[PDB]
Amino acid sequence: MQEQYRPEEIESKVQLHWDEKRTFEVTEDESKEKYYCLSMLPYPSGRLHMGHVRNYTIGDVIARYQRMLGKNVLQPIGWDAFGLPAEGAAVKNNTAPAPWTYDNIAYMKNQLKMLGFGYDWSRELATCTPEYYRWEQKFFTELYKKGLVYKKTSAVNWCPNDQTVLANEQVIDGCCWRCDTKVERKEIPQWFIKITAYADELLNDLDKLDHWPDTVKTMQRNWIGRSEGVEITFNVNDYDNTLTVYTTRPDAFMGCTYLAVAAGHPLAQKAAENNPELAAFIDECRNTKVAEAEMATMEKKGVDTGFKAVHPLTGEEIPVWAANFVLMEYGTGAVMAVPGHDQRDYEFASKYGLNIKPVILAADGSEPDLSQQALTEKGVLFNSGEFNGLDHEAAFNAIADKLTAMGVGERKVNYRLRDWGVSRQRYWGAPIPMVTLEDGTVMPTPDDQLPVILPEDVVMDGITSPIKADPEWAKTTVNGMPALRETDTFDTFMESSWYYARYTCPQYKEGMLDSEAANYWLPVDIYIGGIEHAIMHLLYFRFFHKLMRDAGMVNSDEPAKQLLCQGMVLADAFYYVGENGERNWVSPVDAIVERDEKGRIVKAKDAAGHELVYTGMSKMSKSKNNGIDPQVMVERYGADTVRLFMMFASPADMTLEWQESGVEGANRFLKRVWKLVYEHTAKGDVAALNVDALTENQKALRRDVHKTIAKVTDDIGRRQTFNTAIAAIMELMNKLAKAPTDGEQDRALMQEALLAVVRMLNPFTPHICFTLWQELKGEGDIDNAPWPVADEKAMVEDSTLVVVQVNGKVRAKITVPVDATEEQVRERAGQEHLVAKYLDGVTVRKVIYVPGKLLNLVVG
RNA sequence: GCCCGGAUGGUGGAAUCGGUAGACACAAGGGAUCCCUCGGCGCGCGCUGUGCGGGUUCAAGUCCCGCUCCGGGUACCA
Ligand SMILES: CC(C)C[C@H](N)C(=O)NS(=O)(=O)OC[C@H]1O[C@@H](n2cnc3c(N)ncnc32)[C@H](O)[C@@H]1O
Ligand SMILES: CC(C)C[C@H](N)C(=O)N[C@@H]1[C@H](O)[C@@H](CO)O[C@H]1n1cnc2c(N)ncnc21
Ligand SMILES: [Zn+2]
Repeated sequence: MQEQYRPEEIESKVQLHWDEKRTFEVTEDESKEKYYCLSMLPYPSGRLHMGHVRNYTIGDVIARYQRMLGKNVLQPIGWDAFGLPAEGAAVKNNTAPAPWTYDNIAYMKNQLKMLGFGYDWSRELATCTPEYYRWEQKFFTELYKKGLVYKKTSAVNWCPNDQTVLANEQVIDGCCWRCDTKVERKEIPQWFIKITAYADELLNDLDKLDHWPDTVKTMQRNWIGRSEGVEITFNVNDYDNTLTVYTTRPDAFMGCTYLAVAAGHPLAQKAAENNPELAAFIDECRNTKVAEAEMATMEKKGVDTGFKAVHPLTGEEIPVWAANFVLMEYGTGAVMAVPGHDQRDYEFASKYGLNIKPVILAADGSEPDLSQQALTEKGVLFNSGEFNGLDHEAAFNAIADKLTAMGVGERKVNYRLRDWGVSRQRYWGAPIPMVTLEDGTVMPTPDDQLPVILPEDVVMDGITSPIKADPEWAKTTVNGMPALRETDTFDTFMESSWYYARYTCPQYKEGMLDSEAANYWLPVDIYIGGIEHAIMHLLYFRFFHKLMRDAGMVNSDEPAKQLLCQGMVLADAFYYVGENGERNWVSPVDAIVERDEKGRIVKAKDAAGHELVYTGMSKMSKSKNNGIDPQVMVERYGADTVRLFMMFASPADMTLEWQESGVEGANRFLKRVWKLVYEHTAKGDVAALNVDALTENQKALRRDVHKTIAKVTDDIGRRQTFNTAIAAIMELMNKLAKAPTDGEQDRALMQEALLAVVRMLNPFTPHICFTLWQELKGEGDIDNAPWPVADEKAMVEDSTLVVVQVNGKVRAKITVPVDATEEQVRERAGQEHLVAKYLDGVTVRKVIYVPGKLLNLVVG
């Protein structure tokens, strides 16, 4: 051990020890108690960023902590390799997406090894390899034969000049990011998986997930959006078909003055042949991007179709209107608009001058004033024929039962949740195992012809996929006849839905899962990911677990016991307009900035000489080009210093605006720990610690040692507040510096403390603590060492602080015995001059007393 | 727009069940790697202070109602 702390010599040497000895390689050991510490696998974009390092340090801190308790901890790492950014990068850099991805896997693997995350590298997966995606292709064909898969048409962003399907990210300002030509909706046939079949199970089992956070669970409820209502069919005068609409408020059905309809609905298509104005409005609605954000933000417009739907109860002819705000996907592509008691319909009715009929009385029991706004609340009915006087309960059921008796309506459970559309029409993805025969019949790819291997070695023009462009690739022979297999590929969420299960048996050749191995590890004890994946991924992840359960693969109903959704790591994001309107995103490192007096950014110029558009703070990513590479800080300060800084700066769940300020405290702290152990070990081996033969300062120091162990254990294990745990050890270390190491009992006590501190820091800074553990003559490696347990008799308090208050303001503070009555606390508090100052010439009205904590005195 | 969260000294943050506001660090100034000072306004004291406006309470950063700004998701970014 040198006097100076030099990471570059220590860290890589300890990293080699873990690889050669295979410290974090684990098997299904029935003797040890199991623990699955899963962190969400990354997309190999190129470099790591401080978002990644936060996620994986949190996981590694938990994984090393649970090992030291004495459990067989599985912390796996893999690569969610398929994706869009590979194709964009491959075309620009003149490569194929496969070798580009494998380079980025190789680079980031070495960056993860540098950071020293104790992963099981024998279980390493890559989702782009056919050894992985063969099983999901086999799984997909089974789901089709169960009837959970079905084909239907779906809206897609389509640049008509290129003849290519764009993503939501690839559209910007309602325009194509490559070329100058506007995007439009194209209805295209695609494969869907019935996630709505498991909607009630996904909704109900949130109540059993008590160790998941209410933030994530509440978002998933609202996303699913279960809804009990009524379907109501209408007749339309000069129109051969009928219009069904969904509604949760059939009580207000008598106030339905019109019917709003979506743009692509066949009634609007039929009306637009004759009507020239509606033809212009439908073609305007083609420009509407496939996104709910842009749908609600844009102005609510509409056109009268010409048709008149007959209202079943009243018998009145009401106008059917085409409108943008009505979604095609939710409901049935049409609604019963009650503008009197719906703020969205009120504005539509007031704009285009439609009738606003009131049918619900206000809470006072009177006719509501609908001059400024609609009455959204529920109440008694009026001006509603036979249904007058009924409250919401009776009004709902009476009109439902009437419409059920008439045979023009029925009760139905609806979900906001749509089915999982898995068809993508890009190259870099697992191909869908479906075959179109020469017959015309569509059936699954046979088991002998699985997997449908995606050819890695290809050349991409950028417009069209090579497997689509080449006519030879699609050819096959099924059931003794020519056939064309599906050139569309899976959604990338498909691969990341079941990877957690595959980690348990990743080299299992004989099936999708080795259930003996899977049921040992599963379910997952802690799942560490970003808050971004609260809904989309986690809902698929849960859904896919339930499918594997229903195929007899896994025991549990839920995949993960505990969820730790960490907050995003934010960074500044800049860009400039290119010559062909191309958004070239510039990094914060390259941006030259002039700031505001408050703190905000005002001007922004890149190194070359372009006026940068400052978008704002946003999540670190390859897309916005705002990720900060840890490699620079790791080289300078060391992985331990970077790792400690990430955990110390902010609590896991809260978001973090990134800045390097604060690292120097983490660096200096680790030098102080190194220094104190150097000074301690230099004096030689210590005496055996006599517990009941210490001074009061030694007893108080030992109290703080075991109290820190109690706090650090609680803060990590129960709370996951790592910032408070690391701060608690800094307090103890600051106290241990001032402690005099003269006598043998002082050094005996300094041994116990330093053994505890090095073990408590180990999950955060494992490289430095591996070295310090050996230097203190600890048994074996620190990785396998037992986690320190706090002694109850050491933490005993004889006295306690009591804060004296006068009208809720602190005037004095006093030390009192723990078993002291309220009379003794008042008499003791009265002796303080600042307390006696505000009690002269006034009557004590009330005396509140929190036992051994606080004493307020209300004064008159 | 809708759903979910956040805002505390120059800066990141602490206060775990309504009960000492600013632990622990950074940056800054001053002294000799170590020590001192450090929310604001006028002292070994007094008032005030947790984005903004009301309310409940003996007591609110914490609970309630109404805003402002900022982030995440919004179904083809992963
Ligand atoms: C299961 C699967 C669908 C996961 C998917 N393959 C994936 O997300 N891959 S990844 O490379 O983008 O990220 C890996 C982990 O890191 C988190 N993360 C990402 N960006 C940030 C950020 N700016 N700040 C904080 N965390 C971030 C992210 O949530 C995830 O847990
Ligand atoms: C008195 C009000 C509530 C009547 C309103 N015109 C309506 O029927 N709203 C529908 C349902 O009450 C509710 C179901 O959650 O959402 C409305 N709705 C149904 N389908 C759609 C759709 N496709 N687009 C927009 N809103 C819709
Ligand atoms: Zn284009």
